[PDB]
Amino acid sequence: KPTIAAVGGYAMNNGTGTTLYTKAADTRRSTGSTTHIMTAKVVLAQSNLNLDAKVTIQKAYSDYVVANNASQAHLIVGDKVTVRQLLYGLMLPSGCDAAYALADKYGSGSTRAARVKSFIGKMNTAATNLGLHNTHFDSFDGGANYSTPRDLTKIASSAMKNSTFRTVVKTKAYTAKTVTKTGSIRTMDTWKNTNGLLSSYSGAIGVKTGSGPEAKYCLVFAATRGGKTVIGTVLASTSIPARESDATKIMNYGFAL
Ligand SMILES: [Cl-]
Ligand code: NA
Repeated sequence: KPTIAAVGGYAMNNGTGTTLYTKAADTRRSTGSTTHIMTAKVVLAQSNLNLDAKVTIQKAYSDYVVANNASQAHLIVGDKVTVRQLLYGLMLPSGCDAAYALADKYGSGSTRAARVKSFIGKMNTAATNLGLHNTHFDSFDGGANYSTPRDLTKIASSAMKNSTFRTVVKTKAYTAKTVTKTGSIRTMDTWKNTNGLLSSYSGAIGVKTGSGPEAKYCLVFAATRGGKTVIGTVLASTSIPARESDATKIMNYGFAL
């Protein structure tokens, strides 16, 4: 059994559900940007989902990232961006502006505030339907926003059942071509997936990085080797390189078990 820096860790065989590794696997901690996983999951499960539906980037999404020093996809105010493009913006560069846009689009309500609240409600309902008990969301991008290595792994496993989600999280780079106010096509700066495992770990296929002042360095990981898929989560590691290493050790351990 490997030693990891993270104070929370968990891994299982995605196909069988069998646990492969645990470390305070059911201890509630802050999730940071790993919350984006649930946001993507909820969006992809919407009955009225249209990946090609366009959303206009509101001034509010931009002001929000600045006011909260949040990670962003650099969405330009006035631009028309599709739900698909927003999903890449959410999962690769950890775009909280993309998260805001998606919550605004799929939440139910007459105001942005009402729709954001409704969307967060859907996130909690989603956790409930998964039979989770140690997860609560109070945001769409990450004290009332917490989870555990086990719960987050279950959430990710559920999301991975969607082919679109799988396609997005295994993508290393994506360049969105958005529609300008004048109707022209803008080639945005390329988005790179913040998950270094995609390039450092052979067989890596997901899932999502996360960080925060309270959550520290987190990472939900997945990889396939020899027809076996290991999926897991590390919470509160000490650095970006440390979280990547923690995940690498856990997956290597899980594959060798
Ligand atoms: Cl991060
Ligand atoms: Na992140």
